[PDB]
Amino acid sequence: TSVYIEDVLHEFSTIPGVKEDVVEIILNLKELVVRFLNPSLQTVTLLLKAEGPKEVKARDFLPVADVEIMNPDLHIATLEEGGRLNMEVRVDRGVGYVPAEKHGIKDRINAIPVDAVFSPVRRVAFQVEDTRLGQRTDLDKLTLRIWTDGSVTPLEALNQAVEILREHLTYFSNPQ
Amino acid sequence: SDLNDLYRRLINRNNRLKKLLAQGAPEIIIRNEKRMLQEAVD
Amino acid sequence: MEIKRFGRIREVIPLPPLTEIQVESYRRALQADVPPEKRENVGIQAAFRETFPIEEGLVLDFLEYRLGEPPFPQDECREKDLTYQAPLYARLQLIHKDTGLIKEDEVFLGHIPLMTEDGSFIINGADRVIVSQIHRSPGVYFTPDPARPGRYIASIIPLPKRGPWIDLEVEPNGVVSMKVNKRKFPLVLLLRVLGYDQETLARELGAYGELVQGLMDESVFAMRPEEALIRLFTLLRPGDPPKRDKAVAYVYGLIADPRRYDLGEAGRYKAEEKLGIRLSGRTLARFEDGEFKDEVFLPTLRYLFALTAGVPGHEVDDIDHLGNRRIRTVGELMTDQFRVGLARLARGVRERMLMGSEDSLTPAKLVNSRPLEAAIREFFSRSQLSQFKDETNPLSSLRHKRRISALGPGGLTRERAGFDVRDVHRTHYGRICPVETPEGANIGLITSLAAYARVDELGFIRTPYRRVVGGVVTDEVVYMTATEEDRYTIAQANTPLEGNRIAAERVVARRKGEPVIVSPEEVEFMDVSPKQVFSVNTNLIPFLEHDDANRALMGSNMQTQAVPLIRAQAPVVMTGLEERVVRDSLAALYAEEDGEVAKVDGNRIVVRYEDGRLVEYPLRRFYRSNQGTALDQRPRVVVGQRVRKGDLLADGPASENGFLALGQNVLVAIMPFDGYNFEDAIVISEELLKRDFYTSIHIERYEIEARDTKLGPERITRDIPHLSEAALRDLDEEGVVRIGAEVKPGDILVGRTSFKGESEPTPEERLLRSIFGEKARDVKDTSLRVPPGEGGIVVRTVRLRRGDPGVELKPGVREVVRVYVAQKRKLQVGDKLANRHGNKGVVAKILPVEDMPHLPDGTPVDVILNPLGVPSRMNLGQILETHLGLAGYFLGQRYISPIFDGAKEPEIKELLAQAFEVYFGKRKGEGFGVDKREVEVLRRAEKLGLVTPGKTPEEQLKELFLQGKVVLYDGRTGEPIEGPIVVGQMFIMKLYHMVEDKMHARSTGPYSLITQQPLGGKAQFGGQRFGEMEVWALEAYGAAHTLQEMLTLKSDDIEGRNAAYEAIIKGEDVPEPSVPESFRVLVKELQALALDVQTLDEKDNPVDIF
Amino acid sequence: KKEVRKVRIALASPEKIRSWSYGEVEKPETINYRTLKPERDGLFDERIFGPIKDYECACGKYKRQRFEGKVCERCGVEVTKSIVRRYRMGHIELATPAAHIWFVK
DNA sequence: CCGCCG
RNA sequence: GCGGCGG
Repeated sequence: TSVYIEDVLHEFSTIPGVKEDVVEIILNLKELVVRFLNPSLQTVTLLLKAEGPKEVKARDFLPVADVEIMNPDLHIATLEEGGRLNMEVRVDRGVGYVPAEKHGIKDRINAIPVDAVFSPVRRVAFQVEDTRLGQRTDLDKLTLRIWTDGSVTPLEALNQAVEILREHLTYFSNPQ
Repeated sequence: SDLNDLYRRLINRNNRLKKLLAQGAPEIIIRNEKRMLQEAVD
Repeated sequence: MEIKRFGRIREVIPLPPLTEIQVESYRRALQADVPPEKRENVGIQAAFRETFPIEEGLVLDFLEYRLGEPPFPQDECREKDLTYQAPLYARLQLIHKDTGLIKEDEVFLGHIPLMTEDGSFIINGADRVIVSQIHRSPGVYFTPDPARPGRYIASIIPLPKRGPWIDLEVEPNGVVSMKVNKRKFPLVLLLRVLGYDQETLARELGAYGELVQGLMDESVFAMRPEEALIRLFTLLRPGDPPKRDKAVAYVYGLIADPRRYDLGEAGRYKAEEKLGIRLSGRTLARFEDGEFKDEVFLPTLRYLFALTAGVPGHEVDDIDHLGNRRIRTVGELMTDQFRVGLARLARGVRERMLMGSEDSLTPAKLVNSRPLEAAIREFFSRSQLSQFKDETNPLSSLRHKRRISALGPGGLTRERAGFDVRDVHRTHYGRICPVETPEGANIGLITSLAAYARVDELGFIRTPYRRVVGGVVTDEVVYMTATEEDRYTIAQANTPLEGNRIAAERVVARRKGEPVIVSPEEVEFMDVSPKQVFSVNTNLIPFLEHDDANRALMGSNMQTQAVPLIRAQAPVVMTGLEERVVRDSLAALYAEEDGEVAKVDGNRIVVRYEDGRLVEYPLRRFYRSNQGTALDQRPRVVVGQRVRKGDLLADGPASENGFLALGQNVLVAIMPFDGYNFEDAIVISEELLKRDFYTSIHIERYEIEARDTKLGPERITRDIPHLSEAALRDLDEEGVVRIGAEVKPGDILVGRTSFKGESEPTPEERLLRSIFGEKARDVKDTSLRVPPGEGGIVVRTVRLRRGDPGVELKPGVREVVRVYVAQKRKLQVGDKLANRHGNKGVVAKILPVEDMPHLPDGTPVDVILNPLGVPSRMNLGQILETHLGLAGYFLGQRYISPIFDGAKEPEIKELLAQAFEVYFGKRKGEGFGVDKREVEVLRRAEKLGLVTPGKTPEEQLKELFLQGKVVLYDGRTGEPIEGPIVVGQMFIMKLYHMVEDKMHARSTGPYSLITQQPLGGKAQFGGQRFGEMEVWALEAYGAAHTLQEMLTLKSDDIEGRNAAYEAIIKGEDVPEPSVPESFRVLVKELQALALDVQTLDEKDNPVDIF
Repeated sequence: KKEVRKVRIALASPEKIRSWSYGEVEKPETINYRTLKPERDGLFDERIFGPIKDYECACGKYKRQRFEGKVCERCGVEVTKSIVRRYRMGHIELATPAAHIWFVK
């Protein structure tokens, strides 16, 4: 949801000894898929800082005991020499899509808000095939295949969705 | 608004004429002023 | 990703240096890179020698012109509003009739602008372009008579403009007419004046034309020779001295009027060939020996008698034939004004030759830089020809760097006469793109030049053709002059060839703009490539061959308004020039020689060539384009890499991987939605915004100046008379605003302070200041605030204090402050995008991936183009690109299809077939078959005639995919959409049309002081005009008050608008407008003058407006 | 006498000229620098045209809206705002007659 | 025609 | 004032 580099004031800047631009970077961070474990983890702030000749990968974030990064080899940046890169990336648990202009997170007066990509699924598809059991041939065999980044599991999702559905069904209770 | 400058002109000459009438009235002067005068009004 | 290209017409020679037109022009213009020794003496040097030997006896001669030390460097010129000019002097030496030749070895007389490596100039801080020009090539031609369908008239056109414009008409009822400046005189008269006697004349001239009887017409004036010279003077319309004032005759001799264009080719070309044959001197120029020689006048009439008579050749001149129109390269345009300056200078130096004391005059006395600077200066900064470089994106710049205009000096062509010129003429073939012209008024008048089209020695746009003797085609090419193209029979390049030999008996060719089927033995020349027929800009549309020319234009022009998207993607399907555009345009940075990479900073790339050298290439980080677009160079090379000569080191503003990219390739379904894609609406998937697919960075350059009033210098400090500290935060630096700060509408960008209500302190504001705090700073708050609309993030700041390093600070101007503000442009509802074929449209609704059209396999589409916009407009090309684009998705491969030679319908189905094994092949293995949904749409497909009844769903779907259509489930209902729908990867772009420029919403604000109007200009906006067109609109409606309201309550009735405002504040009913201040003001305006304008009652009586 | 139905253009009787007139401008005195206030019998004098201020008079005897149509006892100043100010006209008495260029050229 | 930028 | 550009 938000990031902050030490010598950068605006998102449209450039950091010495670093190929990628601030925007090429924050772009790559939204591709970062982290995974919390308990509600007590609403807003985590990962910290990372490496120098010199190296390739920053999402694995270089200093571990946070309760949350895990299933996105390890994601390329974050490349550093020539004297490439001083230190940054703090704010991460949250949310739902749906949210424009960096909608939330406007301000941990530090010089940090830049990023766009929210909460949906933990990339693609869903359902198929209806011919019958397996029964006394009639006109029947449905629904099998749906789901795809997740890693945060939660195909099943986890399915269930939550199933719940949300049910949850709404009940709203047909009190008339007026 | 510019019109005043012209308004001042007319006022001036019209006035200068009132005086140029009471002081003494040398013909050539009376007309040379009426002239300017007529031109101002325009 | 594999890159396959389907071209079968062997492209024989690589495209030329696209900016060559401008580049070389200036080179040959100011031959300033090589010693005074090298031959090329046109332009500068030529214009120099033209007017340098000054013979007032006074003798000042030219030696060498040298120049070269650029005051400052490129960017500095931009950062400081400096015009990037080189310094130019030249050795001159003045001789005397007495003993003595003082040579003042240097007089710097001017500062001429320079030419960037890209081809642009930097006049005052900004980059501009000198657009090329066209006109009737100063020569001689013969055009049919105006109304009289009978005979034709002769024209003799010489420029510059001051020189005469001669015509030769023949009206048998009494005269042979020669006109100069609108007056007619006996053609003979002048003839005699030259020596041509009735006898010799008529006999060699009147061999076959009785018309001659019209010349031997003088049995009275034709018997007096030199006296006719005097007789012709009488002819001049004004009373002057009979003798020597032959100046007017002197004028048509050898100097000023006729043209001093290069002896041999400039005019002489239109001589030798078109008429007569030899040119003594440069023009009908000769005042030598007292007697004159005009080897020109007689033949012009010699061809008149030929034309009107037999068939000496069919002399009828088609005006537009490029063989009679020249293009004015910058060099020529600039060199033009230069000699105009040379002349203006030589004007005063002759004056100072008589004012002369003695031998003591040389540099100073003879030379004054005044004329030449104002001259040149005027061109580059005042001429209606050099303008603001359209740099929406590189391509844009490049076109604007190469188009031709008709309007200009005015002598060439005007506005109200054009129906004839506007047409793409026969000759424009491979010389003027027939598609590059702009829509609306000014069409066909201003157009960009062709692919291979290159300007020759004297302007006629030459084009390349291939020689072919017998049934054999060469690899030898020749750039023909429009005229010379007609002599031969050229054939198309689509003509089948087995290698170096023609292929069919009946092969296409075009004689003289006429389509003719010719034989292998008759083909003398063949086209180089289809490309040459259009422009660069045009040459970018994928399947142009299937697109109506009319829409194709929209398509070409559109690309020029493309905007630099952060993530730049080259077209899934390209023409084959993308690489070059970026190349020849200078967006990307290439590697000079072979070698290895040293440093790959995000600011500079340092490489080590294998030749013992190591250079540092700084990357323009994030510069503000002329149009306000991001211009960064992102290195695409890693530390220590062996680079090939001419390899992309970094990508340009819109070029990635060395390819031109402007917008992105999105998956698109081509069908109708509720209505969100009604007329020309386009639907977009939230999913796009998510991966920052369409995002442009933008910059606005706000500026403020600390003026020097006689009331007290305006200071720029953190101090603001109105006491607020919360708004002073962002403005940390005393006076300036902090970089990285978030400026919103109404915030202070820069602070400034000037003196009170003009001259005197207010006697009413001296009592208010004294009550609460007499010691209140008498200075006022005049600060550069964030203009309503928006700002964003401050990213660069420029201040120019006292001790100016090398900047030209205007007078009165104490110091200047510039503030660059940026922001991110994410695609939103009001934004407008478009494809290379001409389908333009705005975003109607941003749909949640959730319920938008998805394919069997989870993959949703990105955009839905309404099908209905394809039939009326004729641009199949897009539907094609889409098909190929569909293979590209599942085949993961980009293709390159040439203009007329590109991919073909069979081959695409071939790759599509391959694509079915990827899309559906993984489907079979992954373990699942066909949906009951897929079956259902297949039923409606077979009953539709799309599939061949009787085959397996497998087979079926394949045949259905091949057509370019797949199945698609709603997404909202998950129910299929009865009937296959075509989908694919289509290359579409976002245009320089943010809605940022689209919503001035006004409530209340500023009024003009002299005239009562809600003009804007500050934190407040202007209210739209109502015009009478729009009043009538209201009138018809019978919208009385709605109209009354417009005229008074909303505008002029100061007091009225007041009552209204108040009323509305009270939730009351607006007051009744009594008299418009316009009514009352009229009464008075009419009282002020005689007329007693009196308003009346029912019964003719008084009434008071006042 | 309610609705304005007809408008008339007629020549101006000198008597009527003085009729619409309130005072006569007698001196080219626009505004003296020291005091933003107009000079005397100048172009911007307030008696000839009216009150330079909003609903108060020259010296301050009557300053509100309760006595709106009453003229002050010591100096003639009846007022509403600064706009009933821009509705009155003044005249200049010309020595020897001049003519309307409009009626002659 | 109406509109907007430099 | 002049160039450009949207419909």
